[PDB]
Amino acid sequence: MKRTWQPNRRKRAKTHGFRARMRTPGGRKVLKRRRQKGRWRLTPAVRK
Amino acid sequence: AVKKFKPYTPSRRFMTVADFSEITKTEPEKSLVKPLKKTGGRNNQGRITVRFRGGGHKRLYRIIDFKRWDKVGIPAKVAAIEYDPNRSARIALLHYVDGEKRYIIAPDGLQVGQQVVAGPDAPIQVGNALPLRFIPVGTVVHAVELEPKKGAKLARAAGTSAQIQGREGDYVILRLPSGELRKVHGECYATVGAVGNADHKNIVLGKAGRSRWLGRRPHVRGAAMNPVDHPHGGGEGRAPRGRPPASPWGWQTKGLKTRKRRKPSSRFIIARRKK
RNA sequence: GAGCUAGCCCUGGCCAGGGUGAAGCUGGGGUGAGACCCAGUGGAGGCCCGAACCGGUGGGGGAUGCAAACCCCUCGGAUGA
RNA sequence: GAAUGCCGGCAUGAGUAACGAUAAAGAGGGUGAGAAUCCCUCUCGCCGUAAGCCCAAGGGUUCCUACGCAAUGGUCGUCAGCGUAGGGUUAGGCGGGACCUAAGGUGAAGCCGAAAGGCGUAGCCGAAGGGCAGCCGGUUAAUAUUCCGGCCCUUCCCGCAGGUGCGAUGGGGGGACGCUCUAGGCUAGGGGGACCGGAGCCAUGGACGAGCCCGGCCAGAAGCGCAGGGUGGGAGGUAGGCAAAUCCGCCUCCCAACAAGCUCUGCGUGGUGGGGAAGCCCGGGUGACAACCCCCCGAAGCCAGGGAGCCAAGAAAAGCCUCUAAGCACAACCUGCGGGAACCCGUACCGCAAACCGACACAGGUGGGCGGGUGCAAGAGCACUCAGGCGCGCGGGAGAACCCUCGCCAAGGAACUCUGCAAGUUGGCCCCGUAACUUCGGGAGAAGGGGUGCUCCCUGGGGUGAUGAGCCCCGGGGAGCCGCAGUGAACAGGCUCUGGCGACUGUUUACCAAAAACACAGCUCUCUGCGAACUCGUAAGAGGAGGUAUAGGGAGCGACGCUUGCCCGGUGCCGGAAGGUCAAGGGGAGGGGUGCAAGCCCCGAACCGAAGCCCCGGUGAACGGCGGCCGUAACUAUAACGGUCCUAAGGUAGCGAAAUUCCUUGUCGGGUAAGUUCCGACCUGCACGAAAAGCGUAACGACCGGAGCGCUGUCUCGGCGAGGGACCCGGUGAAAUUGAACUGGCCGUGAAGAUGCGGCCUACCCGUGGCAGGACGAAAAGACCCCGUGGAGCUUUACUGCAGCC
RNA sequence: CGAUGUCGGCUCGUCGCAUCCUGGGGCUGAAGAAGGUCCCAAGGGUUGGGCUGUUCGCCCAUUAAAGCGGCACGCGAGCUG
RNA sequence: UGGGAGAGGGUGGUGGAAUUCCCGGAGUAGCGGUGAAAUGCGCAGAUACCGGGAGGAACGCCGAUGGCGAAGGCAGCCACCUGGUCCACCCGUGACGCUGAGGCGCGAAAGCGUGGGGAGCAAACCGGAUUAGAUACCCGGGUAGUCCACGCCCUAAACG
RNA sequence: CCGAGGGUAGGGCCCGUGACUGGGGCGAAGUCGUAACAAGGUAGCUGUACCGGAAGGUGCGGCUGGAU
Ligand SMILES: *[C@H]1C[C@@H](CC(C)C)C[C@H]2CN[C@H](C(=O)N[C@H]3[C@H]4O[C@H](SCC/C=C\[C@H]3C)[C@H](O)[C@@H](O)[C@H]4O)[C@@H]2O1
Ligand SMILES: [K+]
Ligand SMILES: [Mg+2]
Ligand SMILES: [Mg+2]
Ligand SMILES: [Mg+2]
Ligand SMILES: [Mg+2]
Ligand SMILES: [Mg+2]
Ligand SMILES: [Mg+2]
Ligand SMILES: [Mg+2]
Ligand SMILES: [Mg+2]
Ligand SMILES: [Mg+2]
Ligand SMILES: [Mg+2]
Ligand SMILES: [Mg+2]
Ligand SMILES: [Mg+2]
Ligand SMILES: [Mg+2]
Ligand SMILES: [Mg+2]
Ligand SMILES: [Mg+2]
Ligand SMILES: [Mg+2]
Ligand SMILES: [Mg+2]
Ligand SMILES: [Mg+2]
Ligand SMILES: [Mg+2]
Ligand SMILES: [Mg+2]
Ligand SMILES: [Mg+2]
Ligand SMILES: [Mg+2]
Ligand SMILES: [Mg+2]
Ligand SMILES: [Mg+2]
Ligand SMILES: [Mg+2]
Ligand SMILES: [Mg+2]
Ligand SMILES: [Mg+2]
Ligand SMILES: [Mg+2]
Ligand SMILES: [Mg+2]
Ligand SMILES: [Mg+2]
Ligand SMILES: [Mg+2]
Ligand SMILES: [Mg+2]
Ligand SMILES: [Mg+2]
Ligand SMILES: [Mg+2]
Ligand SMILES: [Mg+2]
Ligand SMILES: [Mg+2]
Ligand SMILES: [Mg+2]
Ligand SMILES: [Mg+2]
Ligand SMILES: [Mg+2]
Ligand SMILES: [Mg+2]
Ligand SMILES: [Mg+2]
Ligand SMILES: [Mg+2]
Ligand SMILES: [Mg+2]
Ligand SMILES: [Mg+2]
Ligand SMILES: [Mg+2]
Ligand SMILES: [Mg+2]
Ligand SMILES: [Mg+2]
Ligand SMILES: [Mg+2]
Ligand SMILES: [Mg+2]
Ligand SMILES: [Mg+2]
Ligand SMILES: [Mg+2]
Ligand SMILES: [Mg+2]
Ligand SMILES: [Mg+2]
Ligand SMILES: [Mg+2]
Ligand SMILES: [Mg+2]
Ligand SMILES: [Mg+2]
Ligand SMILES: [Mg+2]
Ligand SMILES: [Mg+2]
Ligand SMILES: [Mg+2]
Ligand SMILES: [Mg+2]
Ligand SMILES: [Mg+2]
Ligand SMILES: [Mg+2]
Ligand SMILES: [Mg+2]
Ligand SMILES: [Mg+2]
Ligand SMILES: [Mg+2]
Ligand SMILES: [Mg+2]
Ligand SMILES: [Mg+2]
Ligand SMILES: [Mg+2]
Ligand SMILES: [Mg+2]
Ligand SMILES: [Mg+2]
Ligand SMILES: [Mg+2]
Ligand SMILES: [Mg+2]
Ligand SMILES: [Mg+2]
Ligand SMILES: [Mg+2]
Ligand SMILES: [Mg+2]
Ligand SMILES: [Mg+2]
Ligand SMILES: [Mg+2]
Ligand SMILES: [Mg+2]
Ligand SMILES: [Mg+2]
Ligand SMILES: [Mg+2]
Ligand SMILES: [Mg+2]
Ligand SMILES: [Mg+2]
Ligand SMILES: [Mg+2]
Ligand SMILES: [Mg+2]
Ligand SMILES: [Mg+2]
Ligand SMILES: [Mg+2]
Ligand SMILES: [Mg+2]
Ligand SMILES: [Mg+2]
Ligand SMILES: [Mg+2]
Ligand SMILES: [Mg+2]
Ligand SMILES: [Mg+2]
Ligand SMILES: [Mg+2]
Ligand SMILES: [Mg+2]
Ligand SMILES: [Mg+2]
Ligand SMILES: [Mg+2]
Ligand SMILES: [Mg+2]
Ligand SMILES: [Mg+2]
Ligand SMILES: [Mg+2]
Ligand SMILES: [Mg+2]
Ligand SMILES: [Mg+2]
Ligand SMILES: [Mg+2]
Ligand SMILES: [Mg+2]
Ligand SMILES: [Mg+2]
Ligand SMILES: [Mg+2]
Ligand SMILES: [Mg+2]
Ligand SMILES: [Mg+2]
Ligand SMILES: [Mg+2]
Ligand SMILES: [Mg+2]
Ligand SMILES: [Mg+2]
Ligand SMILES: [Mg+2]
Ligand SMILES: [Mg+2]
Ligand SMILES: [Mg+2]
Ligand SMILES: [Mg+2]
Ligand SMILES: [Mg+2]
Ligand SMILES: [Mg+2]
Ligand SMILES: [Mg+2]
Ligand SMILES: [Mg+2]
Ligand SMILES: [Mg+2]
Ligand SMILES: [Mg+2]
Ligand SMILES: [Mg+2]
Ligand SMILES: [Mg+2]
Ligand SMILES: [Mg+2]
Ligand SMILES: [Mg+2]
Ligand SMILES: [Mg+2]
Ligand SMILES: [Mg+2]
Ligand SMILES: [Mg+2]
Ligand SMILES: [Mg+2]
Ligand SMILES: [Mg+2]
Ligand SMILES: [Mg+2]
Ligand SMILES: [Mg+2]
Ligand SMILES: [Mg+2]
Ligand SMILES: [Mg+2]
Ligand SMILES: [Mg+2]
Ligand SMILES: [Mg+2]
Ligand SMILES: [Mg+2]
Ligand SMILES: [Mg+2]
Ligand SMILES: [Mg+2]
Ligand SMILES: [Mg+2]
Ligand SMILES: [Mg+2]
Ligand SMILES: [Mg+2]
Ligand SMILES: [Mg+2]
Ligand SMILES: [Mg+2]
Ligand SMILES: [Mg+2]
Ligand SMILES: [Mg+2]
Ligand SMILES: [Mg+2]
Ligand SMILES: [Mg+2]
Ligand SMILES: [Mg+2]
Ligand SMILES: [Mg+2]
Ligand SMILES: [Mg+2]
Ligand SMILES: [Mg+2]
Ligand SMILES: [Mg+2]
Ligand SMILES: [Mg+2]
Ligand SMILES: [Mg+2]
Ligand SMILES: [Mg+2]
Ligand SMILES: [Mg+2]
Ligand SMILES: [Mg+2]
Ligand SMILES: [Mg+2]
Ligand SMILES: [Mg+2]
Ligand SMILES: [Mg+2]
Ligand SMILES: [Mg+2]
Ligand SMILES: [Mg+2]
Ligand SMILES: [Mg+2]
Ligand SMILES: [Mg+2]
Ligand SMILES: [Mg+2]
Ligand SMILES: [Mg+2]
Ligand SMILES: [Mg+2]
Ligand SMILES: [Mg+2]
Ligand SMILES: [Mg+2]
Ligand SMILES: [Mg+2]
Ligand SMILES: [Mg+2]
Ligand SMILES: [Mg+2]
Ligand SMILES: [Mg+2]
Ligand SMILES: [Mg+2]
Ligand SMILES: [Mg+2]
Ligand SMILES: [Mg+2]
Ligand SMILES: [Mg+2]
Ligand SMILES: [Mg+2]
Ligand SMILES: [Mg+2]
Ligand SMILES: [Mg+2]
Ligand SMILES: [Mg+2]
Ligand SMILES: [Mg+2]
Ligand SMILES: [Mg+2]
Ligand SMILES: [Mg+2]
Ligand SMILES: [Mg+2]
Ligand SMILES: [Mg+2]
Ligand SMILES: [Mg+2]
Ligand SMILES: [Mg+2]
Ligand SMILES: [Mg+2]
Ligand SMILES: [Mg+2]
Ligand SMILES: [Mg+2]
Ligand SMILES: [Mg+2]
Ligand SMILES: [Mg+2]
Ligand SMILES: [Mg+2]
Ligand SMILES: [Mg+2]
Ligand SMILES: [Mg+2]
Ligand SMILES: [Mg+2]
Ligand SMILES: [Mg+2]
Ligand SMILES: [Mg+2]
Ligand SMILES: [Mg+2]
Ligand SMILES: [Mg+2]
Ligand SMILES: [Mg+2]
Ligand SMILES: [Mg+2]
Ligand SMILES: [Mg+2]
Ligand SMILES: [Mg+2]
Ligand SMILES: [Mg+2]
Ligand SMILES: [Mg+2]
Ligand SMILES: [Mg+2]
Ligand SMILES: [Mg+2]
Ligand SMILES: [Mg+2]
Ligand SMILES: [Mg+2]
Ligand SMILES: [Mg+2]
Ligand SMILES: [Mg+2]
Ligand SMILES: [Mg+2]
Ligand SMILES: [Mg+2]
Ligand SMILES: [Mg+2]
Ligand SMILES: [Mg+2]
Ligand SMILES: [Mg+2]
Ligand SMILES: [Mg+2]
Ligand SMILES: [Mg+2]
Ligand SMILES: [Mg+2]
Ligand SMILES: [Mg+2]
Ligand SMILES: [Mg+2]
Ligand SMILES: [Mg+2]
Ligand SMILES: [Mg+2]
Ligand SMILES: [Mg+2]
Ligand SMILES: [Mg+2]
Ligand SMILES: [Mg+2]
Ligand SMILES: [Mg+2]
Ligand SMILES: [Mg+2]
Ligand SMILES: [Mg+2]
Ligand SMILES: [Mg+2]
Ligand SMILES: [Mg+2]
Ligand SMILES: [Mg+2]
Ligand SMILES: [Mg+2]
Ligand SMILES: [Mg+2]
Ligand SMILES: [Mg+2]
Ligand SMILES: [Mg+2]
Ligand SMILES: [Mg+2]
Ligand SMILES: [Mg+2]
Ligand SMILES: [Mg+2]
Ligand SMILES: [Mg+2]
Ligand SMILES: [Mg+2]
Ligand SMILES: [Mg+2]
Ligand SMILES: [Mg+2]
Ligand SMILES: [Mg+2]
Ligand SMILES: [Mg+2]
Ligand SMILES: [Mg+2]
Ligand SMILES: [Mg+2]
Ligand SMILES: [Mg+2]
Ligand SMILES: [Mg+2]
Ligand SMILES: [Mg+2]
Ligand SMILES: [Mg+2]
Ligand SMILES: [Mg+2]
């Protein structure tokens, strides 16, 4: 049947992407915590 | 003269539609339309603030002239009468001798080809706009400003009118469409006559799809819901109200008055509505 | 977190074929004039049969499955909310 | 040593289940260490509105080639979407950007919020919408509207020529629009040809033929032809289009007005450029100087912004055209021509799937376009087939039980069962015919029946063409022929009577309930005069609504018909300028502390003093409620009638053993051989009853009762047969579970149901196929029940607060 | 209570005997036939249907008879629901 | 042809009296009602009086034993549209007449549908009296309805 | 071919019968009230409407077949 993951590059970048994270107090904290933890990627990668 | 249908479907049994006999022009004046931004009852928060709205036919908003004191003394000819889906009244297309074109809501009996005009000296003829002070006591009028130069507010729905009961200083006394007795300032403009399309009240929508066409989504009784939803919600089996009948938000909905207490316009209300 | 689901907003798209035959229109009859009747034309409808499409009624299978809801037969809607 | 402990390792079940759609395989020849599994060939089968082809998303090198087979591949592997390497994606015209706006987002101005932030006109962003210039063929192992070939086109810059008041983010026009139905003419596509071109073929009885088989085109600029769309011309006035305006709008006059003209597309033709089959021979070559022609069918596509009808009344902005403003009129703009200029990103491959979403090469899910032929009334349905693509990544045998999917069945025919559950029956089209009731539509496909193939003869109308022929769509009449049977295969209603519920089409518990539930038109009550009520928000701001009482919110009821009675004492709501109570506050009789005192400080009565409450009214489609006992008639029985207690008032009409009736299978009647169900009645209604509506109601229903006809493997009562499994052999090889085990019956015993204790009985050791009585078998720290001064949802006249409102 | 699945049916039985029938008896208010009552006897047998979920029960038509009870109200790792 | 009388009919308009309610004023202890009473209303200021407003319905006098219409029925006043009828003249047609099964149309009141309207009145209904009872007669409330538009109903002591 | 008739299916009219139900006629001395006849103690009747154990009452309009 129709499962729950229906990938969509525009959706992905507009929802979890770098710019959406920056435009918000909580998104900036997300970037801050993932940097402090040393994540290799701070946001999902999408081809664009 | 609302039109009936033979019962060739269960819904065509009772469905009645307006007769459209007074309409003479079937597409609107491109100069005077703009797009009507549908809300679905959602406010700028995105939240439903008026339930059960949405999904009706597409509409273009026809700009209507509710000022009319815009063009005192300039006569206009009534060129067309048209269907307007944003209001119950029909609208008349005016060609002013200026060349300027405008929509008014179409009073009763208004004839295509006659002329109308606005101002302190206009004739007392159906379709003319005078300050309230200059319209004789007894005249049945529509499209009435509530405060001067603020725009026609009262008596705009199909069939409605206000009647001029008397004068008192700078104010006239109107019997509003609801039976209320109110003082409206005499410099307020009003239009001579009652609104047209008075058969509008006798339309029988006839089926449920009709309500959907008009943007009306189905309305759920609070007694069909659960406690988390409604004061009438819950119960094993059917259930009477079991408390004073109440809104989804808990206030009483059989009798409880809700006009603000100390509202300044109270000074200007002679008699609250009737019936 | 509404890329699942629910509702709404914007903009696009889709609905084989067959059936039934509303109003109106025309003509004919009718009458003081009418109502109205008949024929033809017409092609209405949360109209009918039925694919796609959308469903999920009954039964059977499946039950460490092909599948964390599937399969087969049957069945509902299919110009409309 | 135990924590259903944690991490890891390794056992057991077990060579067990399984190896993923039952579309299907066999053989020969190659290759190689090794082949059912890779390559080739022949035979067979499967899809063919796809299981074929082309886009979009998503994926991200999976594409092509060489060399590989440890692992991955449910077997094998020499093969592969796998390993290693190398190669491969070419654009002014395709898509996106340097263009436009949509919701929405963002946001100079501005507004609001302890902070973070929230709003917000313009403007900006935002597309699968608008706008904008490329078609055909060839080439590569792999890209091509991109390279190449042929023929077309767009914009930008500079120039020459001719023309013009040139000039805009400003004005206007236009862009610019719905649903259903639809005309003319075309194209796409398809069918036939006794015509044209072609390698061939004559079999097995016949045919050397008007034979079989194959093919008979595609693109094209100007010009022209056919079919359409768009569009009035001139003049005068002018105060409107937030400056101006010759434009636009408004008024007048004149002419043109089925037209025309101009303009713009579609189709055809068109210089020219391509393509070009079977067959045969080795993707190639030939065929071939290939031929490329006539007739017919014909779109849902094109002309298009076409036409008609309808109500629910159907985006914007730019490009473009026109107007003028600053300005400039040595400029500028328009037309024509010439030369130059033309950037960034995508382009491989998969794409109904082994490459996307489902942990898997997973029977599931995934938007758009093409989707051929024949027959079946039609069609995208169904059967078979073209092109093209496949046989589903374990096989080989056997021919048990049992299971699944399927076929048939003597006599009977629902006797099965909770239930005809299931499976039969019926089944398309044409014709005949068709009941109660009805809201006159319907009920209706009611029911029930007849017809249906093939051949010969005759003949009617519609399309094409010419009016004929020919092709083509519907037929009508007659005479025959064959079979068990003519919708001969495939796809395709079983019917009726009667009741309950709900008017109806719709909606719902994704994944145990589709319903009588929700919704629904319709009815009533109630609130709301607009900065409305109401809703979301601390606010600003929004929605309501660019609406205005024929409107909008809330609530119940639920088409329609006939109706909806009595109670206002309690609760709610509504009205009440009196009275009673009432907070801060006002007032300050009169006290108190301290100081020598002026004073300073504190308590403080009467009295004035809102809402709310009390109190007086009203109000039921507001919350709700609508009696008891006793007696009585000239047979009996029963009480129209009476008496009395009580209430705010004592349940009216209609209905009633009911979706409600406990006693209950009430009693009677019907249906049956027999009826706890059903239907019709009765009424002592445990415990109906009138908008939590009451009683009916045509039509409707995958709802729930009851009956009958038809027909049956449901059954008496089972039999046989098919295939996929099960079974045996080769390959690969799980699982939950498991204290250890050398694990029998009975009668007892035991924590009360013993393989394990006692006594007796029985029993050589180990398996394989089967069945399920036991191992209080597995699974799940019982969901029932209680317990915990555990938790959570929900209620209210429980307590206490809070928002909101007064 | 770290789970002993709970009514009825179906299927398959097996056991007790306080015997429904069939066999053997004594007494009888046993003339015969038929019946009553008790004794012995568990070998075998003990039907088909209507109603209801029913067990049970009532009813129809039969019968030699239409027995009662145990087996976790026998039997859901056997089915049904 | 020339005239006449008439509440004949339809539409529109429009005038004053009266009642009810509302507001202002003034004023106080009752008003109302009956056979008598009581319910009811009134110091929250009623009744009675003055002024202002709103709204609906019916038209006093004239008015009659009157007039008109086929009947049902028709009454302030005004305009318009329209029917019937009578008289005079003796001018025109030349029996063109009478009746009339069916048919069609009209048809008080009440009642029904859909809108509106609602002052007075008033079935139902509530209350107060009366009475043995009093589902009545009397009194206080009161909803349909009575009024308008359209559409039905088609009855009557529709009687002379 | 037609054809008595038989079968199947569905209609129409009539007769008989039916749990129960509706009123109707009738019947020496039943129960409740007293509606009508006198102004019958509320003049009566009337069509309609609603209500009521019952006769009846009441609304609206009509009649005199009403009285003084
Ligand atoms: C039902 C009977 C109750 C008594 C009734 C309610 C009066 C008594 C319990 C006693 N134990 C049984 C039990 O609990 N059984 C459960 C079973 O669950 C499934 S079987 C399907 C569900 C039926 C019953 C459960 C409640 C398991 O597979 C079984 O092993 C057993 O756990 C009685 O139950
Ligand atoms: K329980
Ligand atoms: Mg889904
Ligand atoms: Mg999605
Ligand atoms: Mg999707
Ligand atoms: Mg995307
Ligand atoms: Mg996208
Ligand atoms: Mg997206
Ligand atoms: Mg976001
Ligand atoms: Mg982002
Ligand atoms: Mg911050
Ligand atoms: Mg910060
Ligand atoms: Mg990571
Ligand atoms: Mg790094
Ligand atoms: Mg992130
Ligand atoms: Mg209708
Ligand atoms: Mg009709
Ligand atoms: Mg109109
Ligand atoms: Mg515009
Ligand atoms: Mg809005
Ligand atoms: Mg916004
Ligand atoms: Mg709301
Ligand atoms: Mg809404
Ligand atoms: Mg409106
Ligand atoms: Mg309108
Ligand atoms: Mg004012
Ligand atoms: Mg209405
Ligand atoms: Mg609408
Ligand atoms: Mg509604
Ligand atoms: Mg509802
Ligand atoms: Mg509920
Ligand atoms: Mg509920
Ligand atoms: Mg919630
Ligand atoms: Mg709560
Ligand atoms: Mg609540
Ligand atoms: Mg409740
Ligand atoms: Mg409930
Ligand atoms: Mg209940
Ligand atoms: Mg409920
Ligand atoms: Mg209650
Ligand atoms: Mg409440
Ligand atoms: Mg008011
Ligand atoms: Mg979503
Ligand atoms: Mg469709
Ligand atoms: Mg048909
Ligand atoms: Mg027409
Ligand atoms: Mg339909
Ligand atoms: Mg059909
Ligand atoms: Mg079935
Ligand atoms: Mg299984
Ligand atoms: Mg499952
Ligand atoms: Mg399936
Ligand atoms: Mg199927
Ligand atoms: Mg079906
Ligand atoms: Mg269809
Ligand atoms: Mg259908
Ligand atoms: Mg639609
Ligand atoms: Mg230990
Ligand atoms: Mg464990
Ligand atoms: Mg542990
Ligand atoms: Mg351990
Ligand atoms: Mg562990
Ligand atoms: Mg390790
Ligand atoms: Mg291991
Ligand atoms: Mg071991
Ligand atoms: Mg092993
Ligand atoms: Mg083995
Ligand atoms: Mg085993
Ligand atoms: Mg297995
Ligand atoms: Mg498997
Ligand atoms: Mg299959
Ligand atoms: Mg199969
Ligand atoms: Mg082979
Ligand atoms: Mg091999
Ligand atoms: Mg090998
Ligand atoms: Mg193979
Ligand atoms: Mg091969
Ligand atoms: Mg095909
Ligand atoms: Mg991937
Ligand atoms: Mg390998
Ligand atoms: Mg290696
Ligand atoms: Mg492997
Ligand atoms: Mg696999
Ligand atoms: Mg090799
Ligand atoms: Mg490549
Ligand atoms: Mg190019
Ligand atoms: Mg540039
Ligand atoms: Mg901010
Ligand atoms: Mg954006
Ligand atoms: Mg953009
Ligand atoms: Mg675009
Ligand atoms: Mg382009
Ligand atoms: Mg081109
Ligand atoms: Mg090369
Ligand atoms: Mg337009
Ligand atoms: Mg438009
Ligand atoms: Mg558009
Ligand atoms: Mg429409
Ligand atoms: Mg072409
Ligand atoms: Mg064809
Ligand atoms: Mg031969
Ligand atoms: Mg012109
Ligand atoms: Mg001008
Ligand atoms: Mg070739
Ligand atoms: Mg050659
Ligand atoms: Mg199409
Ligand atoms: Mg078009
Ligand atoms: Mg058009
Ligand atoms: Mg815009
Ligand atoms: Mg200048
Ligand atoms: Mg110059
Ligand atoms: Mg020019
Ligand atoms: Mg650039
Ligand atoms: Mg490419
Ligand atoms: Mg592909
Ligand atoms: Mg699929
Ligand atoms: Mg597809
Ligand atoms: Mg693939
Ligand atoms: Mg596979
Ligand atoms: Mg798959
Ligand atoms: Mg073909
Ligand atoms: Mg067919
Ligand atoms: Mg296979
Ligand atoms: Mg397959
Ligand atoms: Mg074997
Ligand atoms: Mg067969
Ligand atoms: Mg048989
Ligand atoms: Mg039978
Ligand atoms: Mg039979
Ligand atoms: Mg049966
Ligand atoms: Mg059942
Ligand atoms: Mg069939
Ligand atoms: Mg019948
Ligand atoms: Mg019939
Ligand atoms: Mg019937
Ligand atoms: Mg019926
Ligand atoms: Mg009918
Ligand atoms: Mg038939
Ligand atoms: Mg025949
Ligand atoms: Mg044949
Ligand atoms: Mg069918
Ligand atoms: Mg029943
Ligand atoms: Mg329903
Ligand atoms: Mg329902
Ligand atoms: Mg109902
Ligand atoms: Mg109904
Ligand atoms: Mg309904
Ligand atoms: Mg439907
Ligand atoms: Mg469910
Ligand atoms: Mg669920
Ligand atoms: Mg769920
Ligand atoms: Mg679930
Ligand atoms: Mg289910
Ligand atoms: Mg349910
Ligand atoms: Mg359903
Ligand atoms: Mg529901
Ligand atoms: Mg309904
Ligand atoms: Mg209703
Ligand atoms: Mg209403
Ligand atoms: Mg704050
Ligand atoms: Mg707005
Ligand atoms: Mg509303
Ligand atoms: Mg409902
Ligand atoms: Mg009826
Ligand atoms: Mg009360
Ligand atoms: Mg009260
Ligand atoms: Mg009360
Ligand atoms: Mg107070
Ligand atoms: Mg209560
Ligand atoms: Mg109460
Ligand atoms: Mg009643
Ligand atoms: Mg009963
Ligand atoms: Mg009942
Ligand atoms: Mg009950
Ligand atoms: Mg009972
Ligand atoms: Mg019972
Ligand atoms: Mg019984
Ligand atoms: Mg019987
Ligand atoms: Mg019954
Ligand atoms: Mg009884
Ligand atoms: Mg209720
Ligand atoms: Mg109830
Ligand atoms: Mg009923
Ligand atoms: Mg019915
Ligand atoms: Mg249904
Ligand atoms: Mg249903
Ligand atoms: Mg069988
Ligand atoms: Mg077999
Ligand atoms: Mg062997
Ligand atoms: Mg092996
Ligand atoms: Mg392996
Ligand atoms: Mg051991
Ligand atoms: Mg051992
Ligand atoms: Mg052992
Ligand atoms: Mg043993
Ligand atoms: Mg014991
Ligand atoms: Mg033992
Ligand atoms: Mg032992
Ligand atoms: Mg032991
Ligand atoms: Mg031992
Ligand atoms: Mg021992
Ligand atoms: Mg022992
Ligand atoms: Mg022992
Ligand atoms: Mg033994
Ligand atoms: Mg074995
Ligand atoms: Mg075994
Ligand atoms: Mg076992
Ligand atoms: Mg077992
Ligand atoms: Mg066991
Ligand atoms: Mg245990
Ligand atoms: Mg066990
Ligand atoms: Mg479990
Ligand atoms: Mg635990
Ligand atoms: Mg526990
Ligand atoms: Mg548990
Ligand atoms: Mg639970
Ligand atoms: Mg317990
Ligand atoms: Mg406690
Ligand atoms: Mg405790
Ligand atoms: Mg607790
Ligand atoms: Mg709690
Ligand atoms: Mg707080
Ligand atoms: Mg409030
Ligand atoms: Mg337990
Ligand atoms: Mg355990
Ligand atoms: Mg367990
Ligand atoms: Mg059985
Ligand atoms: Mg025996
Ligand atoms: Mg039984
Ligand atoms: Mg039992
Ligand atoms: Mg029983
Ligand atoms: Mg015997
Ligand atoms: Mg027993
Ligand atoms: Mg027991
Ligand atoms: Mg027991
Ligand atoms: Mg059992
Ligand atoms: Mg079970
Ligand atoms: Mg059981
Ligand atoms: Mg078990
Ligand atoms: Mg067991
Ligand atoms: Mg059950
Ligand atoms: Mg007083
Ligand atoms: Mg006083
Ligand atoms: Mg009034
Ligand atoms: Mg003469
Ligand atoms: Mg009448
Ligand atoms: Mg009284
Ligand atoms: Mg007395
Ligand atoms: Mg008379
Ligand atoms: Mg015979
Ligand atoms: Mg009397
Ligand atoms: Mg008397
Ligand atoms: Mg008397
Ligand atoms: Mg009297
Ligand atoms: Mg009375």
